[PDB]
Amino acid sequence: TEDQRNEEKAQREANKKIEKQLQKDKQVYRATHRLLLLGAGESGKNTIVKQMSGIFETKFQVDKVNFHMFDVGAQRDERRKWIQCFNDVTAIIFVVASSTNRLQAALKLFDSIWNNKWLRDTSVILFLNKQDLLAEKVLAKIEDYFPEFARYTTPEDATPEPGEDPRVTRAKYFIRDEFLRISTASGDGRHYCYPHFTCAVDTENIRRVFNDCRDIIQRMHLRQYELL
Amino acid sequence: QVQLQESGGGLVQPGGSLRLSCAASGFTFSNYKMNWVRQAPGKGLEWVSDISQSGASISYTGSVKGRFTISRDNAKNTLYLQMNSLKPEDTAVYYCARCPAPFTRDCFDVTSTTYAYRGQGTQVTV
Amino acid sequence: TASIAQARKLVEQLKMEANIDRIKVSKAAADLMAYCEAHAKEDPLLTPVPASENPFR
Amino acid sequence: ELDQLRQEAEQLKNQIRDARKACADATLSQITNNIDPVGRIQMRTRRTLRGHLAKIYAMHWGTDSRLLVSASQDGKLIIWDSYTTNKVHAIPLRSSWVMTCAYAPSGNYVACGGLDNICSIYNLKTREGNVRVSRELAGHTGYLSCCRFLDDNQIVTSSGDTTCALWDIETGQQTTTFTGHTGDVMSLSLAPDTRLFVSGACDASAKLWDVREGMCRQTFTGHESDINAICFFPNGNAFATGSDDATCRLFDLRADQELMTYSHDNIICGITSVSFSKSGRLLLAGYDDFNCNVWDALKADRAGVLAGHDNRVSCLGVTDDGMAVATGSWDSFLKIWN
Amino acid sequence: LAEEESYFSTVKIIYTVGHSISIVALFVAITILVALRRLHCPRNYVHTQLFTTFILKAGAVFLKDAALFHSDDTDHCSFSTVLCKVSVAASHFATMTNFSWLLAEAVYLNCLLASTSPSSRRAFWWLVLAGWGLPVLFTGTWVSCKLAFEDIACWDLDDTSPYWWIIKGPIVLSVGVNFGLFLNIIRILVRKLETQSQYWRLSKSTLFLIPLFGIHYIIFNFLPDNAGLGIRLPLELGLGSFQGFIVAILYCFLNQEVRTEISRKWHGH
Amino acid sequence: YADAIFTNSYRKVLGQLSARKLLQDIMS
Ligand SMILES: CC(C)CCC[C@@H](C)[C@H]1CC[C@H]2[C@@H]3CC=C4C[C@@H](O)CC[C@]4(C)[C@H]3CC[C@]12C
Ligand SMILES: CCCCCCCCCCCCCCCC(=O)O
Ligand SMILES: CCCCCCCCCCCCCCCC(=O)O
Repeated sequence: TEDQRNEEKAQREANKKIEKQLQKDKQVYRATHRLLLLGAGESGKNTIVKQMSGIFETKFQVDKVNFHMFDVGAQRDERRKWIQCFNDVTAIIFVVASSTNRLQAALKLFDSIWNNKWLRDTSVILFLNKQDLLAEKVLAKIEDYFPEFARYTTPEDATPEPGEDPRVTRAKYFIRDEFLRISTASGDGRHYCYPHFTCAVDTENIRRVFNDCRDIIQRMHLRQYELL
Repeated sequence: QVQLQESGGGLVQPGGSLRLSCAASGFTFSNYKMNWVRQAPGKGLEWVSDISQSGASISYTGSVKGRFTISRDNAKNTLYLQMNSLKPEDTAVYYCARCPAPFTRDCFDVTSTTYAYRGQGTQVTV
Repeated sequence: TASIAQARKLVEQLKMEANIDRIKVSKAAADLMAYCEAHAKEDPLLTPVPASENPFR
Repeated sequence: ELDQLRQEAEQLKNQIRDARKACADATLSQITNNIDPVGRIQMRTRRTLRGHLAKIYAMHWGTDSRLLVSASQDGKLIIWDSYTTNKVHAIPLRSSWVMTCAYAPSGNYVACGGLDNICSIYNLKTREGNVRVSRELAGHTGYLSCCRFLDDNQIVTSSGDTTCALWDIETGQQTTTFTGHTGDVMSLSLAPDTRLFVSGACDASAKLWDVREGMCRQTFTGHESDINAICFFPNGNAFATGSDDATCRLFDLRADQELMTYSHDNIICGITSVSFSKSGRLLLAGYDDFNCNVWDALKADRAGVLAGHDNRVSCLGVTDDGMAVATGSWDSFLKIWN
Repeated sequence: LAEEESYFSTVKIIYTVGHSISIVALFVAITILVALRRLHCPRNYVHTQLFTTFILKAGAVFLKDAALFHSDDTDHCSFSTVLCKVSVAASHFATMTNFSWLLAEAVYLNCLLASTSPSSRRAFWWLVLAGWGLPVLFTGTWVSCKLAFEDIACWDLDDTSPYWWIIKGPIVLSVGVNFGLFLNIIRILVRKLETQSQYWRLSKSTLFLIPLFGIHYIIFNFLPDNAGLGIRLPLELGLGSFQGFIVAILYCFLNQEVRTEISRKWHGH
Repeated sequence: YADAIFTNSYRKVLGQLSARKLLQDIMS
C-alpha cells in the first residue's frame, strides 16, 4: 500500500517535531523557580510584590536565575482543594503581619499547610512582616492574646537591629518561636522553614528568597545522595 | 447527612459557668478532629479549641487557655466545652466544626462564611 | 435580617422536592440488574476479546 | 423569623427522609445475592504515554475511542494517538494551572481551565493549520473544576465559586446558572441524553440538574466528606460518586436514594475518579494510595486492582466502546489497560 | 626468596578473590540500575559508569596476571611478548579510567552544589566526555612514547625517570584534587547541620563518601614508591579489592529509592 | 596505584629466582 504508509510516516514526523519542541521547553521548565506567594487578610504582601483574574504571575531574575511567583486572587476563603496544585513549587512564601486575632489565624493556617499530606515536601519561606509597626506598639495588646508572653525572656542568641527597644525584640522573637514551635514538632527533615523579619520598605527580600531557594535545592540534592 | 446540633445558652453573670454540648450525626465521629469556633458580635469567625480523634492532642486559643475544657465522648458521638470564669468578651455565637476529612492532621474550617460541616451555633451572653 | 433569603430559598427547594414519585427500591435494583445482564457480552473488560481483534495489541 | 423557616425545613427534610425509608423494601445486596460473581479481573498496561513534564490533572477520551487529550500542570495540552503512541498536537496554554480538559463529541474542539477562572476553547481543525484559541469563557468567580461539551456550541462548567453554568460558545455568554451548592463543585457528569447532568460538591451532596429548565430536580446525600468524582450508570438511571471518606455509592435516581456502598477496611484514602464499564457491571475507581480498584457494581465485592502508578492517581477514563481504560497520575504518565 | 614469592602469591590470591566478588556484585548492581526504568537519573549514570570502570579494572588485572604469571615455562629474565605489551597497557588504561571516574563522582556532586539553578546539564556531558577521553589520551601517548623509545621486558620497568609520569601524574593529581573536593563537600554538609545527634549523621556521611571517592588513596599518594609496601600493599590491594563490592552495596543495594521499587515490582506479582 | 608496584616487585623476585635456579642447576 501507499496511503497507509504515508499517513503513518506523516504521523511520525509530526511526533518528532512535537517532541523536539517538548525537549526545548523542558530546559526552560527545569531552570525556573516557581514560588507560591500566600498571605492573610491584614498581612500586606503587595509590598513584597512592588519590590519584586484567578491568579497573578510575576517573573523576575536574581543573578541570571529565573523566578516565577504566583499570588492567588479571586479565590474563596476555602483553600483545601486548590492548595494541592502547589505541591511541586520550590517554596511557599508565607507573609504574616506581626502586631480579630490575626496572628492565631496565621498560626493555624501555617499548621494546616505544614501538616498537609501533599505539602509535606514543600518548604516555607516565612516573612514576619511589619516589624517597624511594632515600634509604635507602646500601649500596654499582644498580652490579651498569648498570655505566655509575660514569662518570656528574649533569646540572647539572636541579635536585633542596632537601636531597637527591647519590647519589639522580645515580641518578634516570641512570634518567631511560635511559628518555629509549629514547624519543629514535625521531626521530619523532608521540608524546612526559613523565618525572616521583613518590613514595608526593604531591599534584601529578593536576596533572601534567592538564598533560601539555593538552600532548598542544596538540601534536595543532598537528600538524593542520602547525605542528609 | 452530616449535621451538628449545639446546646447551651445565656445569659450567665460574669464569673459563672456553662457547658456547651454538640450531638453529631451522619458520620463516623471517631475518625475526625473536632473544633469549637465562635463569632463575636460585629467580628469574624475565630477558632477557640480543637481535640483529636482519640482525645490526646488538645489545643486552645490564647485568651481561653486555663478556663475552658474540651472533651469528646466517642461512644455517644458528643463534644463538650466546659466554659469557666466567663468574661464579658466571651459573648459570641459558638459553633462546633468538624475537620473536612478523616485520618488527617490539618483542617481548613474557620471560614468566616459558608463552611459546610459546621453547626448552626448557640448564643452565649456574659 | 437579609440573611433569611437563603433560608427562604432552602425551604422553597425542599418543598419543591418531596413532590417526586419514587418507585420501590426492589424495582430499581431489578432494572439495574436487567441492564447489566442484557449487555454482558458487549463489555470487552468483563469478557475480554481475543488478541486478534484487540486494537491495543 | 429565621428559626421559623429553619424549623419548617427540619420538618420538610424529616418528611422526605420518611418517604425515602418507605420506598425502600429490599437492599440491592438481597436482589443480586443469587447472581454469580465476575471472578478475578486482570488488566495489563498496554501503552504508556510519556511526554508531560509536570503532574497530569485530567484526561478525556474522544468518541472514536482512539484519540485522547490530556492536561498537565506544566502548561501543556497533548492529544495522543493511543494505538500508535504518537503525539498529534501539543497546545501551550496561557496559564500553567489547569484543572480540567474536555474533548468535543465531534472531535473539533478541546476545552481547558483551572485556577485562572477561565474556560478556553481550542479550535483543532483550523484549516490554516494552527491550533489557536477560539473562545475564552470568562464570568466565573472561582477556579474551573470541570467542563463538558454538549454540542460544538454549548458547554457546562463547574467552578470553585459553588456554581455551575451553561455557556453559549459562539456568543460567549452563560445562558443558564445552577445555584444550589454550598461548597466547591468538584465534578460533573452528563446523562447519555444530555437533558440532565449530576454534580457533586464539597458539601458532601450531589444534585441532579435539568439543563433546559435550570433547576435542581433532586438532591442526594449520604457521603460524609467531599465528593471528588461522579459518573453516570450507562443507562442514565443511576450514578456513582467518589468521596474523601474512602467510599463510593450508587444512588439510584427514580428511587431517590442510595443503593450500595463500595468500601473496604484497609482503604483509608480518598477516591479521585470513578467510571463504569460499557455494561455497567464494573466500577473503576482511582485512589490516593496510587492504585485503582475494579469493583463489582452489583455485589460490592472487589474484582481487581490496577497497580503500576508511582504517585497519586488523578484521572481515569474508560473509552467509548469499552475496549480500554486510561489512567493518568501525578507521576506524569498516562497508562492504557486492557 | 621463596618466603617473599609465597607472600606475593598469597596477596595475589586474596585480591583475585576480592576482584571476583566485586565483579559479581557490580554486574548485579549495573543490571538493577539499567533495567529499572524509573531510576534513570543523571546521577545513577555516573554511578553506573563508576561500576563499569571497576569491572574493567578487575578484568584487566585478571588478564594481566594470567598473561604474565604462568606455570614456570618462562626464563622470565628475558621475557617478551606482544600480549605482554597489550595486557600491561590494558591494566594501565583500566586503572586510569577508575581514577578518572572517582574524580568525576566528586566533580559532579560539587557541580550540583556549586550551581544556583538546576542548570546547566553541560556539566554532565563535559564530565562523561572528559572522564573517558583523558585516560584514553594519556594511555595512548604513553604507548606512543614507549614504542618510540623503550621496548624492554613486557613494558614493566618503572625506574625510568620519564615516560612513567605520563601515567603517574594524572593519577596523583586526581587523588590530590579529590581530597580537596571531599573536604569542600564535608564543609558544605557540616554547615547544614545546626548536638548529641547530628554527629552520627555527619560521621555516617563521611564514611559513606570514603569509598565513593577513593579517599583511602590519599595516605600513600605522595611517597617515593617504597617503604610503605609492608602496609600499603594489603591496604590498596587486599582491602582495596573489595572497593567495588562496598560501593555497589552502599549505592545500589541500600538507598531506599531502589529498594522500594524492587519491593514494589516483587510484591506486585 | 600500587598494582603496578606489586607487578614490578613480583616480576623482579621471579626473575631473580629464575636466574638463581638456572645458574645453580647448570653449574651443579
Ligand atoms: C576498553 C573500552 C571498551 C572501555 C570504554 C567503555 C566506554 C566506551 C563505554 C562503557 C560504558 C558506556 C557508557 C555507559 C553509560 C552511559 C550513560 C548514558 O547516559 C550515555 C552513554 C554512556 C555514557 C555510555 C557511553 C559508552 C561507555 C562509556
Ligand atoms: C587520571 C585522569 C583524570 C581525568 C579527570 C577526569 C574528570 C575531570 C572532570 C572535569 C570536568 C569539568 C566539567 C565542568 C563542569 C561544568 O561547570 O560545566
Ligand atoms: C583542592 C581543590 C579545592 C577546590 C575547592 C572548591 C571550593 C568551591 C566552593 C564552592 C561553594 C559551594 C557553594 C556553597 C553555598 C553554601 O553552602 O551556602
